[PDB]
Amino acid sequence: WPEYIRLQRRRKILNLRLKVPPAIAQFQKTLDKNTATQVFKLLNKYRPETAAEKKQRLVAEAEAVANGKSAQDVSKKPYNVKYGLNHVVALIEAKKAKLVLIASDVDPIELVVFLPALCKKMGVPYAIVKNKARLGTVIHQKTAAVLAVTEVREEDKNELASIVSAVDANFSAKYDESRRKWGGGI
Amino acid sequence: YPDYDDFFTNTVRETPLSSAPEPKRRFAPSKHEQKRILQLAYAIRKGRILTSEQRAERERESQSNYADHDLWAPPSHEESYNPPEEYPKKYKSLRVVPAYSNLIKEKFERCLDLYLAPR
Amino acid sequence: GVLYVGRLPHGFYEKQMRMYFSQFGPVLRLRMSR
Amino acid sequence: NERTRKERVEQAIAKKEAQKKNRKETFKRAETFINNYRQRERERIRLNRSAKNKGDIFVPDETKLLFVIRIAGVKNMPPKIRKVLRLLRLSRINNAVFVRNNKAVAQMLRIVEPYVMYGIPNLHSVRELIYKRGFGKINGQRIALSDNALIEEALGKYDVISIEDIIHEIYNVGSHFKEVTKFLWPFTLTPVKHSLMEKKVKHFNEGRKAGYCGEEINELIKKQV
Amino acid sequence: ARKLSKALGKGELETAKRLEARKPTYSLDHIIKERYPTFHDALKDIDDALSMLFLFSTMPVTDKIGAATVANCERLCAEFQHYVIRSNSLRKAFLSIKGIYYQAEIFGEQITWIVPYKFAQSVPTDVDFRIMHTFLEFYQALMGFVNFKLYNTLGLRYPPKIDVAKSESAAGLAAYELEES
RNA sequence: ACAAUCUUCUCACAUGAGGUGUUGAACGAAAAUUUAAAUUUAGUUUGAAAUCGAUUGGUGAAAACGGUUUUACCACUUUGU
RNA sequence: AUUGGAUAUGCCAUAUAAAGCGCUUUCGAAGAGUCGAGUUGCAGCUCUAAAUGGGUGGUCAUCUAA
RNA sequence: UCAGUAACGUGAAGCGGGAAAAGCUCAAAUUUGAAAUCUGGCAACAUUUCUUUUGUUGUCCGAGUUGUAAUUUCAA
Repeated sequence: WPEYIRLQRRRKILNLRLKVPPAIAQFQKTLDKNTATQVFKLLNKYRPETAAEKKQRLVAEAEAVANGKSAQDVSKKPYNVKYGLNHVVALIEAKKAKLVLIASDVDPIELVVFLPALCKKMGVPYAIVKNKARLGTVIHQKTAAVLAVTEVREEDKNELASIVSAVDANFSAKYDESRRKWGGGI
Repeated sequence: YPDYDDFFTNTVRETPLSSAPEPKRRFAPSKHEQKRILQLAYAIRKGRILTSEQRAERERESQSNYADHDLWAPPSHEESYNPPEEYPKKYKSLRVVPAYSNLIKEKFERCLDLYLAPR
Repeated sequence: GVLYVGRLPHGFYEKQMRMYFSQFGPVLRLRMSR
Repeated sequence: NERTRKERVEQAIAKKEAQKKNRKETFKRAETFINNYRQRERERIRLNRSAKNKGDIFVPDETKLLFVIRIAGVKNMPPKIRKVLRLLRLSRINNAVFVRNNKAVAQMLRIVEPYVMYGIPNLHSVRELIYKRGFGKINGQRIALSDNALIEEALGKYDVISIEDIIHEIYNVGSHFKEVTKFLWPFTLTPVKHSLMEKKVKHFNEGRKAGYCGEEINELIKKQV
Repeated sequence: ARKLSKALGKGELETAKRLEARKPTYSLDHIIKERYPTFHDALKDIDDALSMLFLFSTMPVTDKIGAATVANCERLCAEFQHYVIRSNSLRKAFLSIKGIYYQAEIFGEQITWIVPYKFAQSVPTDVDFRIMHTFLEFYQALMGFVNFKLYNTLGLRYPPKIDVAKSESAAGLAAYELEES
C-alpha cells in the first residue's frame, strides 16, 4: 500500500469505532435517494445565472441604453436559490429561508454543526443531503456547503408546499431519536 | 454517554432575530448592475466591445478554411465487361454488371500498407 | 398480508400497481376503489 | 499478424454478446408506470379528439408522394396505434419509406402524426436515397439493389430494369410504384451521432421534430445518409 | 473532452454549446509543406488521395466518417473534375470491371485515377473507419491545396463558386462554376 | 423522460351553428323529468383530504379451444386501419 | 539629458454615481487553551472563564488586550 | 529634568521643558434586486531611467460562496 492509503481507510473506520456525539451523529443519517431527486429538480429552475451568461444579458442590456432604450423600469425582482454559508445563516435568523439544505461532508464539521440546531429553533424546515459537490453542481461551483430557497415564484409554490412535506415526513419526522443519541462505536 | 439535552432548541422562536430594518436596496434594481451596465455602455461609445449582434455575425465569416493560400509558392490488366483474353467473369451488359465489393477492403489494405507494412 | 395504500397519483391502475408490486413479491389481490 | 488480429477480434466478439446478455431485467421505478398510464391516456384523448368531429385533414398538396418517418414510438401503445403502425409499414422507429400522398393516406398521416413526422421528398435526394439505401425484400430478405440485373429479374413484370427507370416510376409515380414498394423492404434512417455531445445526451437523437416537416423532411433526409 | 464532459456532466448546457464552436482544430498547412516539396512531386502523389476523395463521396453517412467531410469529398472531386475538364487534362480513360479509371496529365505529371460506379453500396464492417477518417483528412488537404494551385494555375477561383441550386438539382461540375479569379 | 397532443376558436353567415372537456371524499335541498329504477338535480364542505360498503346493463378486439381469460374511461359513432 | 510637486490651458471622463452634517418614533455586531488561578526555571506543566464584562489604578476614576 | 530621588550597592517612573508630530487598516451585521472581486494564458494598445521598464483594454480558462469586492473599526 502507498504511504497515504492506509490512512484513507483508517479515518473511514475511526469515525465508526468512536463515540459520535448527538450533534455530529445526525450528519451520517441522511436524506434518502428518492426524496433527494425531487429537491434538486425544483432547484434546477432556480439556479443562479452562469457568470458567463449574466454578462451576455448585460451586454444586451447595455446596448439599448447606449441608444436610449431601457428595461430597468420594467425589471421584475429576480429569483434563484440562495447559497453561501454566511448568507444563509442570516436568511434563517431573519426567518426568510423556507428550505435549508446541509451538505453531509463539510470537512471541518463545525461549519454546519449549528445549522440543524438553528433550523430546529427558527422553524425553517431542513434536510441533510449528500455530497457537498452535488450542491456545488446546482450553483455552478466546485463545492457548495449549503443552499436555501427563500422565495420561489407563484409557479412552484404549490410544488414547494408538497416537497417540504416530504422533507419533514422523511428527515424531521423520522431520524428523531438518532439525533438524540450518540453514534458510532460500531 | 447521556442523551441530547435540547433544553433550549426544544421550542420554536417565532420572531426574526436581527431587528435592523430592511434596507431600501432590496426593493429596487440592483444598483451594482446599474453601475455595471454603464461600464459596458460607455465601452460601446469608445468601441472596445462588439455588441450583441456583433457577438453573432463576426463568428460567421470564419470557419471556412479550405486551402486559401498556395503551398507551392499496378495498372489495369485489360479487364472489362467483355474481356476475351481469358474465360474473373464476362459481363454482357454494363447494367448487368454487379458491384465489386472488395474495393473497400482493397483500398484500405493499400492505405494501411503505406503506414504499417514496411518498405 | 394486505395493504391499503392511499394518496396515489390519480389514474394509477391496479395494472400499474400489480406491475410494480410483483417486483416486491407475490400480489394476490388488489382493489382500486372507485 | 492477421491470425492474432482475427483471434483478438474473435475475443472481441465474445465480450460484446456477453454484456448484451448479462444486462437484463432492469427494475421499473414507480415514476415510469404512472406516466405510462398518463401518456397512454393522453394518446387516447388525442385519438378521440382527432376522430370525433375532426374527420378532416390538412393534406399538404402539390406532391403525388410524401415522406413519413416514425421518429419514435409509444411504450405499450394502443391496439389501434400498433395495427396502424403495422398498416403504415413503420413497425420499427427510424425506418425510412416514401408513400404516395392520398386522401386515405392523409387519414393515416393524421393517425400516427403524434408518433410519426411527415413531409415532402426532394427530387435529387430520392435519387441518392435509392442509390444509398435501396434494399429491397429480395425473396423476403432485405438485400441491397447493387445491380440492375436483379432489378430487371424481379421488376421485369413491372417493366422496370434499372434503378433510374424505377426512380422515374417512383418520382413520376406510375402503376408500378405500389408494386416496387411492395417488393422493397423499408430503409432504416438511424440518426448519426457525430459530435461528442451526440453520444452523451440522455435519449436524444439529434433533435428530430414531429409534424409535416416538408422541405425539412428533405433536410432530415439530407442528414439521414 | 475532459472539459466538455465536465460541462455536460454538471448539467450546464450552455458552456457545452459555447466550446464546441471553438473546438480546437489543427491546421494542415505545415504538414504538407515538408513531406511533398515539389508541386510536381505533389502531382505525382495525388492519385491515391484523389481516388480516396472519389471513393467515400458516394457511400452513405457513417458514424466515424464525417457527414460534413462528405460534402468536402463531393466538392473536392468535382473541383478536380471541373479543373481537369477546363484544362482538358484527361488523356486516357478505361471502363474496366471496377469502374471508370481516368488517366490524366496536369502540370506535366501523368496521373491515373480510378472511379467506381454509383451502386447500392453497403458497409464492409472490416475497414477501420477510424483509420479511414484520419487518412481521408490527410487526403482532404492535398485535394484542396492542389485546387488552390490548379485554380491559380488556370486563373480560376480556389475554391470555385458552387451553385447550390444546381447542386440541389445534381448538375455535377456545372454547380461548381469555374469562374476565373 | 414522473418530457410528452385538452381544446389562447372553428365553421359557415353576415347571423348563426358548433367548440366534450372537469380529483376524490364528505355533506345536503326540493322539484322536474326519464324509463320501481334511473336522469337532471339547490346549497355545502375539504389538504390531490381517503382505511369494506362493487355498481353491474350493453358493445366486441385479440389469444385459445362454439365455450374459455385479457383489457382498469370499450359506451350506444360502444375495447386492434 | 533624466526627474519633482505644482500653475495655466487642450482633450478625454461617464456622474443613473460618491462624500461631509444635520435630523433621528430604528439599530449598533467588537478578536480564547487566550484572560485567570495553582505551580517549576517572562517562559514550562496541571486546570480553565465572562459580558456593562474584562484590565490597571484611588464605591469612584480611567482604558478596551488575546 | 524629575534624580542619584522614591523603592529595595543597585536604582526607576508620572508631571514639567524641548526636537518631531500623521494617522489609520481588518475580524465581527446579507452585495442577496443578481461574486459587484482577483491571479493566470492569448491578442491588440500603449508606455519607459529602459528596445532592458511599467500598465490598460478585449478574450478564454482558473481562483472564490468553507467568502473575493463596496460598507464599518468604537474617535464610532
